[PDB]
Amino acid sequence: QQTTLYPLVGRVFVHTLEPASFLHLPEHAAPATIPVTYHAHLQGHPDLPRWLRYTQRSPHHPGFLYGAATPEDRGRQVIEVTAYNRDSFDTAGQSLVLLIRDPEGSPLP
Amino acid sequence: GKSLFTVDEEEVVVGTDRLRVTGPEGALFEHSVETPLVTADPFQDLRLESPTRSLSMDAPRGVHIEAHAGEVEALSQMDIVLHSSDGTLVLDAETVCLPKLLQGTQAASGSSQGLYEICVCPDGKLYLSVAGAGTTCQEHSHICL
Amino acid sequence: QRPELKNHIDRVDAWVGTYFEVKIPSDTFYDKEDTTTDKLKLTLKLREQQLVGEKSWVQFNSNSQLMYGLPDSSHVGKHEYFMHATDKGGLSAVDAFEIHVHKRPQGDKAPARFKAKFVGDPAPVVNDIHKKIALVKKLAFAFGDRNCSTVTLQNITRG
Amino acid sequence: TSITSDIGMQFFDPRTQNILFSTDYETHEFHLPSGVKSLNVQKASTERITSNATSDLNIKVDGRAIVRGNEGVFIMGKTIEFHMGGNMELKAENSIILNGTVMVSTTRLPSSSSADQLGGGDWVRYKLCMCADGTLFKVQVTGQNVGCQVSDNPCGNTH
Amino acid sequence: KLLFSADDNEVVVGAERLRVLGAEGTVFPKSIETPNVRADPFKELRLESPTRALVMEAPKGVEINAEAGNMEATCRTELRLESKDGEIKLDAAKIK
Ligand SMILES: *[C@@H]1O[C@H](CO)[C@@H](O[C@@H]2O[C@H](CO)[C@@H](O[C@@H]3O[C@H](CO)[C@@H](O)[C@H](O)[C@@H]3O)[C@H](O)[C@H]2NC(C)=O)[C@H](O)[C@H]1NC(C)=O
Ligand SMILES: *[C@@H]1O[C@H](CO)[C@@H](O[C@@H]2O[C@H](CO)[C@@H](O[C@@H]3O[C@H](CO)[C@@H](O)[C@H](O)[C@@H]3O)[C@H](O)[C@H]2NC(C)=O)[C@H](O)[C@H]1NC(C)=O
Ligand SMILES: *[C@@H]1O[C@H](CO)[C@@H](O[C@@H]2O[C@H](CO)[C@@H](O[C@@H]3O[C@H](CO)[C@@H](O)[C@H](O)[C@@H]3O)[C@H](O)[C@H]2NC(C)=O)[C@H](O)[C@H]1NC(C)=O
Ligand SMILES: *[C@@H]1O[C@H](CO)[C@@H](O[C@@H]2O[C@H](CO)[C@@H](O[C@@H]3O[C@H](CO)[C@@H](O)[C@H](O)[C@@H]3O)[C@H](O)[C@H]2NC(C)=O)[C@H](O)[C@H]1NC(C)=O
Ligand SMILES: *[C@@H]1O[C@H](CO)[C@@H](O)[C@H](O)[C@H]1NC(C)=O
Repeated sequence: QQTTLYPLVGRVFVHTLEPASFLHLPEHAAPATIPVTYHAHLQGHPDLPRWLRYTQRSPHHPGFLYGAATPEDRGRQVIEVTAYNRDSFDTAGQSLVLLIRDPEGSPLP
Repeated sequence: GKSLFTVDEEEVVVGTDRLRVTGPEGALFEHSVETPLVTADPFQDLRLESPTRSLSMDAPRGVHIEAHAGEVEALSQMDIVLHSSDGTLVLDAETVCLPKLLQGTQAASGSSQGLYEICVCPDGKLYLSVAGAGTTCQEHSHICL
Repeated sequence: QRPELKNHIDRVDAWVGTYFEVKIPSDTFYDKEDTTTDKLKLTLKLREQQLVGEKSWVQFNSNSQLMYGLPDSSHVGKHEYFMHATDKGGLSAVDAFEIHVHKRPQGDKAPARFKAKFVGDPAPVVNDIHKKIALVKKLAFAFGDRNCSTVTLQNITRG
Repeated sequence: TSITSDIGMQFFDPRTQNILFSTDYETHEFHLPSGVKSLNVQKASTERITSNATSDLNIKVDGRAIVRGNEGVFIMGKTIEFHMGGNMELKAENSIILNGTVMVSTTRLPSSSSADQLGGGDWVRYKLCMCADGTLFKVQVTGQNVGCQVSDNPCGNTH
Repeated sequence: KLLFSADDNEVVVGAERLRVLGAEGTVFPKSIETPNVRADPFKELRLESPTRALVMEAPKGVEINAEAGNMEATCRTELRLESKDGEIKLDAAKIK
């Protein structure tokens, strides 16, 4: 399972994360009850690059991957992310594909 | 002709399998470190100190602390929580020592309610029965199966 | 209720022969019954909950809620201490902190070197950290200075 | 191919006039080379140790492992084992908490058979009893019909 | 004092300190042999596996010490305290 996103240099990028399709094991009845954390890193690396970071208020709340693309990180980027359920101990490896490209239109001085 | 150590304007290639830095100051790894193994030189202790913050040990498949020829020492200045959420707790030892229990005085009068006694199922399951003048474990053998 | 903690003390930067003094922040600890650090008893302790000795190079006054000290080169490097916050409810919240003591950065190449010989044995003066801090603040006042840390004693010899 | 001097080895590519390698460490900072399999450094400041998504971390050591949590340790896992050779020591200051549906090794723990006709008759032995607030307490047994009812509660009055 | 060597096994650099840049981390495919792992000041220490098991061994003893904290042994299947020929004790004023 992979998903391709299209970030651009200059503005923020944020990814809301839902355990419904991110996790290979479906959460039936009320899905908001189950607490799941997420650990995202560069493929073959322990941590995200400087421009990108990750936060989570509570395990019973969705996490957030967010950051501003840099002109020095332009091109193809690979994110290996693991959905660590705080309860179910279920590993859900996932790949995200990022294409950092130049912004289109007038700049914002 | 096997390369062993090379430098250039591009990188610094080390073709060997070890890189020892003898400086007494040590390393400074500005973020997390990926490895399948951490150890020390033979006949040398290893301390994992957290001198100013807390520490965690997390494994989705499980953690197995081993001292096959030694002992596990676990003293804490505060409360210790053996929090099995909904699972079991098997305690496999020849001897269990509980020298720091509060001493109770048997009397006909009851200080309050909620008093119980500890009862053992034949398979090792532990439960409680209502405290009385005599034993009540034998009267409450429904849970044992 | 038991008091709670929000902010820690990361580390304390000190230098040999230099007097340091730190006042605890007012938001260091919280309690539902007190809500302020100043209205709550604060103590400093060692690893096994022993207080600082009178002769120790770092002391701390509870009424002034102020820690202070002056280290020596035999105590260069790391050290650990605990801050204990006890309320009127008899319950203690704990924070830990680490202190780094460094050598004097100027070292040996100082453009000035003041030297003086006094009267009387230097054994009680060296053995007493109170005498040492009194001497440092007295030089600071002799220059009229406020920050007594501007003095760095480098060496005392019995004569 | 030995070399010897006061300062040491040097090398700089003349097409950049940048010292690509030197051995006067105080001047030029050392950097980690590429392609390194292992490194044996005598002191490490590591924020986090983690494996990759395939195999298991192994904190293996011929020496002793002393992990110390200044603000506390939290072990999270599915199957959590403690295989010690000798005794296992669990010491606390305030209290211990064993929260869960506890089992026990019945075969491993000895059981007192009734073949002997009161060999420990009228002997000072204590029975474990359950307080209302989870606390446990031992009551000395005098006769065959000593229960867990107490008047002077060591659990404290159930406030 | 030896300040550099590079022979058939390994390369020793006698630098006073080893200082790596980069916030993305690093990868050491074989091992790290460090006598003392210390946390960064004002920073946590974390010993975790992303998806797999963690095994740690010390034949001459393990001291887990919380000099002011708790031992939150949070499991879900088994908190096995298996001693070969020793014993278990719970040194605390109260037992819950
Ligand atoms: C958005 O805000 C974040 C957070 O302030 C910015 O990230 C920060 O970027 C600066 C410079 O790019 C980083 O400073 C660098 O720190 C390293 C040490 O890690 C140091 O060696 C360098 O010399 C430099 O000082 C800073 O670490 C970094 N912080 C984080 C949390 O990533 C980001 O640049 C901002 N982006 C935009 C478009 O405004
Ligand atoms: C080390 O020697 C320096 C001398 O350079 C001492 O610093 C000096 O401290 C005095 C205060 O007692 C400063 O006097 C200044 O007077 C002007 C007059 O207008 C006023 O504007 C200032 O606010 C201040 O009162 C003096 O400038 C200052 N010298 C400096 C900054 O170069 C220092 O106290 C000595 N430290 C010791 C002996 O530990
Ligand atoms: C600062 O004061 C100290 C102590 O008064 C001075 O250090 C002392 O230096 C003398 C001269 O070498 C040492 O005497 C001899 O030292 C050797 C070892 O170096 C020892 O084997 C001999 O038995 C004899 O003691 C003395 O030990 C040493 N004291 C120490 C190190 O505590 C120092 O010279 C003074 N510095 C300045 C700038 O005034
Ligand atoms: C994730 O970590 C595991 C555990 O270290 C890695 O598996 C191991 O990778 C190393 C280096 O790639 C292998 O070493 C070499 O393997 C070849 C054949 O596989 C062998 O002929 C050489 O003599 C040498 O031993 C090691 O065998 C391998 N072990 C296992 C059980 O797979 C894995 O490569 C890591 N993956 C990533 C993406 O980092
Ligand atoms: C006193 O000296 C210290 C140097 O340690 C400096 O930080 C402080 O600002 C000085 N005091 C004043 C009032 O400038």
